Amino acid sequence: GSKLNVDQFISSRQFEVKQLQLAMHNSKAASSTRIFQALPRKLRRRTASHNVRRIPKRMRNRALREMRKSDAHGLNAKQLYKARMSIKLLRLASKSTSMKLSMPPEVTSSNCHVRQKIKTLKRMIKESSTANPNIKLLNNRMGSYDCTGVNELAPIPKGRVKYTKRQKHFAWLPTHIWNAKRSHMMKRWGYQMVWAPTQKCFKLTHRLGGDTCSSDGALCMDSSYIGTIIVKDKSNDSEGDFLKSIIGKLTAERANLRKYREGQVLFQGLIYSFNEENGEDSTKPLGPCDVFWVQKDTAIIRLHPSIYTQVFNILLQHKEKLTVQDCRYSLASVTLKGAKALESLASCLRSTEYSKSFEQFKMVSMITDHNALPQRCTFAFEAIDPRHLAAPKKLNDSQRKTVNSDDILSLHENYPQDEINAVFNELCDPESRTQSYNNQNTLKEISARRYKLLTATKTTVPFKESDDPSIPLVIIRRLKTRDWIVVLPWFWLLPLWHLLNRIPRMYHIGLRQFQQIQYENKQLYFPDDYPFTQLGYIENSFYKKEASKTKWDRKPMGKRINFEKIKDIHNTKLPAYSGEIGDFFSSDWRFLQILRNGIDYLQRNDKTLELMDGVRDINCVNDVLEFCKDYEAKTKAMSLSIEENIPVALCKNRKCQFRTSFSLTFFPRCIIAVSCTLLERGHPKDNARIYQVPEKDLEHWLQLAKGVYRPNGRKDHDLKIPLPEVHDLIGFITSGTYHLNCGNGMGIGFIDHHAAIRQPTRYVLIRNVGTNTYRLGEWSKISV
Amino acid sequence: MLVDLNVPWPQNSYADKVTSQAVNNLIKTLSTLHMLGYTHIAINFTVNHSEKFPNDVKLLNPIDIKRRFGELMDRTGLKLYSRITLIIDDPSKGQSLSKISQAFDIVAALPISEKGLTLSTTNLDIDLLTFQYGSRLPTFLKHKSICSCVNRGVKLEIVYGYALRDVQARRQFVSNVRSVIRSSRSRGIVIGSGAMSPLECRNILGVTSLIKNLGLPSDRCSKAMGDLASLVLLNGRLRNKS
Amino acid sequence: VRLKSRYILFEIIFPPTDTNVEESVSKADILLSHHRASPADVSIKSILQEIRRSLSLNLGDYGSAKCNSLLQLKYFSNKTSTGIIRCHREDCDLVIMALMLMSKIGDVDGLIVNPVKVSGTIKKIEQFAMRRNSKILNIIKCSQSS
Amino acid sequence: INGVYYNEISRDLDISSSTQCLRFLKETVIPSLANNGNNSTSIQYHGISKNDNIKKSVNKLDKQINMADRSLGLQQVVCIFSYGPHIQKMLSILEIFKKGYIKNNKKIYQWNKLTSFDIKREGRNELQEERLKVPILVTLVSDSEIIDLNLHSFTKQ
Amino acid sequence: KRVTKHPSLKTLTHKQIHTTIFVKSTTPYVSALKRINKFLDSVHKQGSSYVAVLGMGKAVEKTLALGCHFQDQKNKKIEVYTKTIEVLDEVITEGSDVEDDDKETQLKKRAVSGVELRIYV
RNA sequence: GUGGAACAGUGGUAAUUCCUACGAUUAAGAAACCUGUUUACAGAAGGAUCCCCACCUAUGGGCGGGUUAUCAGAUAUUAUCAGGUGGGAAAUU
RNA sequence: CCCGCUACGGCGUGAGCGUCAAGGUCUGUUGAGUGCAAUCGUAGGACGUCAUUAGUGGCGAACCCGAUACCGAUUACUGCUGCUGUUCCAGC
Repeated sequence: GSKLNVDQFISSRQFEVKQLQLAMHNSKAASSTRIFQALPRKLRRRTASHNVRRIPKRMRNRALREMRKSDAHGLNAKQLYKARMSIKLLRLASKSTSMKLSMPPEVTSSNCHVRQKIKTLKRMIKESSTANPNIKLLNNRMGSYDCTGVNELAPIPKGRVKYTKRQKHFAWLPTHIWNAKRSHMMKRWGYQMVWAPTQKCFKLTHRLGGDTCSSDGALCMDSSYIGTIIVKDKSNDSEGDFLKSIIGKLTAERANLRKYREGQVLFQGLIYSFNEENGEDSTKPLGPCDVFWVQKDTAIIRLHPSIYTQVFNILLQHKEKLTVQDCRYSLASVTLKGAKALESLASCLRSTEYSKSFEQFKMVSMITDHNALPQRCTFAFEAIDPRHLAAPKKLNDSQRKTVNSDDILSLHENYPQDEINAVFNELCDPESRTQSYNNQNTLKEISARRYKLLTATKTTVPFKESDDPSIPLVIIRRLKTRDWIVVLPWFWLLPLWHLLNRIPRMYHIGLRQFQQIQYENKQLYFPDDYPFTQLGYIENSFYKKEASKTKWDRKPMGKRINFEKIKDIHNTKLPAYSGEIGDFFSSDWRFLQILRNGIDYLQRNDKTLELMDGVRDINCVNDVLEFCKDYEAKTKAMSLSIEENIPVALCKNRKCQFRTSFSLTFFPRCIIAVSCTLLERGHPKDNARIYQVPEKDLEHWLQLAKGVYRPNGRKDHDLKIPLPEVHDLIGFITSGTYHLNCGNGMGIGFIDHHAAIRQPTRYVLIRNVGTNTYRLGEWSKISV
Repeated sequence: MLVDLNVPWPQNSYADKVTSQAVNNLIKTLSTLHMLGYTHIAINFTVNHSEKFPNDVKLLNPIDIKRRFGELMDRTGLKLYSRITLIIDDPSKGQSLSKISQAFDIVAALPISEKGLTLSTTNLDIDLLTFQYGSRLPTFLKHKSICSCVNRGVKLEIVYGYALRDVQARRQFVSNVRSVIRSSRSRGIVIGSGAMSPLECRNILGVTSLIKNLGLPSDRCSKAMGDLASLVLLNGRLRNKS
Repeated sequence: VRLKSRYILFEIIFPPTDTNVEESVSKADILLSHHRASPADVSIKSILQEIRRSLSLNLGDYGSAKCNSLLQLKYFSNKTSTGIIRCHREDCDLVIMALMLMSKIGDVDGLIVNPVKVSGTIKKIEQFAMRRNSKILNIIKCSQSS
Repeated sequence: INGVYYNEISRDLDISSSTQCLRFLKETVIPSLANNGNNSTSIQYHGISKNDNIKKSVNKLDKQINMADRSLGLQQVVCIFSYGPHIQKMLSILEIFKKGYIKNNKKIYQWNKLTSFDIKREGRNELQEERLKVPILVTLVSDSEIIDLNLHSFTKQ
Repeated sequence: KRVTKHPSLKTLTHKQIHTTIFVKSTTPYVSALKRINKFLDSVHKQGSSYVAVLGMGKAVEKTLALGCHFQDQKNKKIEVYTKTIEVLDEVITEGSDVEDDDKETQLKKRAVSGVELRIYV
C-alpha cells in the first residue's frame, strides 16, 4: 500500500474501465452465435436456416458461407380425378373472373354441385365467344364487384371460388389471410377479426401507439367490422326536416347540435334504443355510435355489429320516406394511431391532381402531433391505386423548416367543403364506387407497366386520366379515441393496407391491443367497459361467469384460491355469510342495486341504520343479503332477460335531476363513470370492489395521503387498517391493468351519484379479488 | 441508509486524558465507516456503575461533537450521536437516570451479573441491552427474562466488531451470539460495530452473511438494521426533545 | 440445461493506519487514500491460496469441502484490486462470510476486503462495476475540478 | 429551512425574503461569473420577483437597453436575473420583451446561466435532514454579437 | 366560463424523439434523473450529441433543477435556451339547456415561455 | 345383470397454493433481474388587489415614476416510488 | 438538390431529403428477456391432504426448466373425470 497521484489514479481507473468494456465486447464477440441471431427479435425467422431469402441481402452471403461450412405421387383412379376437379375449377374460375364477366349465384352458394359449377363456367365462356349481349360483363381484370344492398341488408359476399365453403358460417375480413398469417383471431361475431398479434406487443404497442411521447412508430387496426349505414331524405330535395328529428329520436339532444351541422365534424357518443308502440316510450341504453353528416342532409352512422343489426332493424321498422343504405361489404375503415402514422399514411398515397386537401394533409403529415390540431379534420380527395408504387417511399417538400400554429389556423379558416363533400357523395352512391373499378389491373399488369417504364425510362408508374382507376379516399380524425381513421371501399382496402406496414416503423393492432389503447387514454370499450347497457351486461356477465365457473370447477381442490373460507373480510362478520360480496366472479350489478335499495329503505325507515339482528321485515343488512342470496339462487335456475339493473347518471344528472308498494328492486340505480388512480402501494385487477372512505377514519386516510411511515426512511403500510362495514360498497372496477404511463394502478369504476355527492372529498378505497387489503386512491370523472 | 451505533470512545475513566493519537485513531475509523458506507454514526463511551457521577450540566459529556466533529459533519456529510453503555453489576452507588438521559441520547447497559439482568429489566428505562461477547456467558439466558423485556421495547445488541479481536475469542463469541439468537425469538436484535481501529470495519454484505449464518434470518436482520435502529434513534431523540 | 452459479465481486481496501500523520477530510480524497494500490506479490493463485487457508482455519474441512466444489477466481487484476469469485447459490453465504474474515495476506498485513456485488451472472456484475467505477470517476472529477 | 449555502460556503439568507437574496445575487454571484473592470461594457442589473407587473418591468427594460452613452463606444448589456419560482415570471418578462423587439427588424443576442443555492431543511422524519437545490436563472441580453466579458461558461442564444 | 386546453406542437424527426424528455409538473425528480440517465446510456446507440430536456410552466423550475444536478455532480456541459410556446385553447362564447361540453368551441392562442436544456455526454 | 376393492389402456384438463410486509446509496439503476412514473403549462402572457409622490376633474376615477407585501384546487410536501419474474411441457424438432 | 463567397470542376451551415456501401451497433427486448445464460431468501395469515399420547407436526409435489413469437403432434410424472377389460367377494 502506497499513496499515488490524482492523474495516475484517474488514468489507471479509466484504463480499467476501457479494459472491462473491451473484455465484455470480446466475450460477446467470442460467444458462438449465428448471424441468424444477429437479427432483432422481431425479425428473427425460424425457417431462415432452410432458405436464405428471409435474411437481409448484406447478411445472406455470410449465411451461405456458414451454411456451406456447417454442412407425382401414388393416387388411385378416383382421387386423381377428385384432385383434378379442384385444379380445373380453379383454372376455370381464374379465367372466368379474369377475362370479362362476373360470378353466377349458383357458384356462390356452393350447396348443390361442383359439376354444375364446371358446366356454368364452361357455358359462360362459350356465350362470350358466340355473342356480345346477355353477359353480365365487368369493368376490370381482377374479380371485383359491387356488393351494395339498396333498402335491404347486405348478404354473404361472393369472394373466391376456392375459399367459398370456408366462408359458409362466418364471413371474412378483406385482409383475412394476411392478418391470419401474422395474428391470432377469435370467432365471436359473424366476422373473424384479429384479437392479438403473434409476437408479444403489450409494452410495444403501449409505447408506440400510446399516449407516451416516445412513440416513434405507427399502429394500424383492421376495423372493417364496424358497420355503417347511409341515410338520405327522399321526401324533399330541399332542407332536411326529418333528419334532425330522426337524429333526435335515435340519440339524445346531446349529438343533435347546430354546431355539428355547421362544422360537419364526426361525433362519437352514446346511443340508446328507443321504442314507441302506442303512446309510450321505453328507452334502454344501447351502446356507442359514430355520427357524420354531409353539409345538411345525408348521414353515415357507424357502430358495433350486433348494435348495427339492432339499429338496422329499428331503422327498417320506420322506413316510410327516407332511403336506407346498408354497407357491410362495400365500405370499411382502418385505424392508424401514433406519432408517425400520418407520415406513413402520406407515404402510402400520392396525388393525381393539385388540390387544397392535398396541401392540408401534407402539412398535417409533417407536424408529428395529434391534439394540437383542432376538433374538425376531415380530409377527402381522389388518389391513385397504391399498387403503382409497391415500395416504401416518402415524399416531403422543402418547406423552409417551419411549423407554427398560425398555418394551422390558416388551414382552419379555409376548408375545401365542395371537393371533400363531392368525394363523400362519390363514396355514398353505389354508381360511383362501381365506376371506380373501371380500370383495376392485375399484379401482372402493374408489373408489366413497371417493366415498360424500366425499359423506356425512377421507381413509379405514371397516372393516366383515361385508363387508371382514380379512387375516392377519405381520412378523418376521431376525437376521444385520439386516432385517425381512413375509410375506403372493400376491395380497395387491401392495395392500401399491404403498402402500409412495408414502411419499417408500422405494426398491426389486435383487439386486446385496441382494448389496451382504450385503457391507456382513459377511454371506454363496449364489450368490456360498458356494463350498463343491455348487450354489454348480457355478453360480459354471461361469458365471464361461464368461463370463470368452468375454470373454477376445472382446477383441483387445494391448488386454487378457495373463495368459500376467507376469514377477516369485514368488521362484525354477519351470520350465515362467510364469503365475499356477491358472486366471486364478474360484476354483480344486481347485488349492488338490491343492496343500494336496501340501504335506501333503511334510510327511509329511520334516520340511522341498524348493524345486525312474503318478504321479512327489513331492519338491517343481513336481511337484505339473504334476499340477495335467494334471488341469486332463483336466477341460477332460470336466466334473467327481463330488464336492466344499472343505467348511467351523466345523462340523468343534468336534466332529469336524478330522481329515484312493497318494492326491493323495480326502480334501477344510476352511476357515473370514474377513473381512480392508486396513491398507495399495489395494483388493481379485474372485478375489483370499490368502497367509501369511513367518516370516523377520514383523518387517518388524509394522514396516509399526506404522509406517515416508519422512521427508517421508506414508506410503510404494515399497520392496523380499520375495516369499514359491508354496505360501504359503491362500485366495481371491470378492467384492472397496471398503468405504465403513470407508474401506478388505474381502475375504471362506476360509482353512484348520490354516493358521489355524499363525500366532500374524492378519496375512495379499492379491494382486489380474494385479497383482504384496502388501498386508497383518487378518482377523476370520465365524460364519455 | 444504515445506522452504526457501537463505536467506542478511547477512554474509560474521567481522570485519564485522551491523547492526540486516540482522537486521530477515532477520526480514521469513523472515516473508514463512511468509506464502506454508513449514514448514521452513534459513538459509544463506557461508564462504570462504581464510578462516581459528576454533579455537572455541561461537563457530563467528554465527547464534544460540536467543536471537533462539527467540521467533519459539514465536510464529510454525516452526523454523530452520543451514547453511554453502563457497566452495571451490583445495586450500589447509582440509581440516577433523570440527569444522564438528558445530556446523552441513547442509554445502554452491560449486565454481567445474575441480579444485574433482573435490575436491568426491572428498574432501568434504557434503550439497548449489551452482553459481554468477549468474555464468558454470565449465567444462562432464559426466555422468561428476555421476552418480558423485549416486549417492553428494549432491544438486544450484538457486537460484530468484537469478533475480529482474537482467535480464541471467536468461539466464545459464537457461543454467546447463538444463545442470544435462540433466546431472543429473532425479533429484538440490533447489531453494531465495536471497532477501535480502522482495520476492523466491514460492509453490509459480509455482516448480513455473518448474522445470517449465526442464526438470524435475512428478513429480520435487514428489517432490524433499518427499522429498529432508526426507531431507537428517535426513541433517544424524543427522550431528549420531549 | 445449465448451471445456476453465483459470482461475487470483492475489492481490497487498505485502511490508512497512520497515527502520527495527519489526515485530510474529504470524499474523493479519502477515496484516493483507501483506493491507493495493490502490493507487488498479489496474483490469482496467491489470493486463492490465502482464501483456502482462511477457509480451512475459519470454517473447517467439511464446510471447506462444500465451499471448494466451485471455488474459483474467474477474473482479477492487480492494477484495480477487484476480483470475481465463482460459487454456488447455496454456499454464497459461506463464501461471503469467508470473505469477511480475511485478516491479512502472508506478505502484506493491514487490509480489509469489501464484498460489493453478488449476482448469478457475471455480465451484469461487469456492467455494475463499470457504472460504479464511473461514479468513482465522477467523484474524483468533481473534487479535481473544485 | 435551516440554512442557505452557495458554492458550498455558509451564507446568511432566507428563501422567503426576496430582497436579501436578490441583493446577494446582485452583489456576489454576478461578479463571481462576470468582470466589468477589464472591458468596455455597461451592465444594467435587474431582478424580478413574482409580484412584479409584467408591463412595467418590460417598460423598465425598454430604457435599460438604451441608457448608456452612444458616443463613448460602450456596448450595453442588460443582466436580468431571478431564482426559484419567480424565474417563470422572469421568462414572461423576458420573451414578451423579445416580442417587443424583433418586430423592428432587429436582434437580441442572449446568454443564459444556470447555478443554484443549496438549502437544508428538517424532514417529516426528525433524523432525516433534507437538501433542496434552488435554481437560479441569469440572462445577459444585448444588441451586440461579441461581448468581451468572460462568458465561456454561458450559453449563446 | 368553461375553457379547456390542448398540448403543444412537437415537430420531431426519427432521431429527436429518443433523445428528448418533456418534464411534467407531476414528474418526480429521481424519475427524471433515471430517464435522462437512460437517455445518456442510449444516446450512443442513437448517435447524437445532446439529450434535450424541455419544460413549460410550473415544471420549468424543477426542470432547471435537472440542470442543477448533472452540471455539478456529474460534470456535464448543459445549454439553456428560452423559447416561446403557442397553445390552442377551446373557449365557449355565449350567443335550451345543453350539456356543458356540447357548446360552441372557439380556438384562442396563448403563449407560454419555456426552457430547453441540452445535456452533452 | 348388479355393488364394492385392485390393476391395466385411451381421451380431456391443471401445475412457483394464494395474499401481506421487508431486504444499504446526493455515489439517487448494489435484495438476483427488468420496465415505468416523457405527448412540457397554476386560463400568473403585457396576472389581480395594495404603498408613496405629482397631475386633471369632482357624485365616481385615470395616467406616469419607485421599491415591493398577499394569492395560484386537500393554507402542505420540489429529492419518493410501483408492478412483475418459469411451462405444459419451456425437454423432444 | 436550395442559401452566401468565389466563379473551370470549389468552399461553410441546415442537428433537411434520395440512392449506394461497410463482420460499426441491435437490451430496437417480449404484461420474464438472459446472453460464462437472473427468475431470489425469510416471517405471518387463509385452504387442502396424512398422522396424533391434548393438539399439534410434516407436506403443496413429480417431469422439468426460456433465449424470437405462434400452433399441431410425440415423450416423462402426479391428481381428477368418463369408457372398456380382467380378477376376487354376495341378493335370490
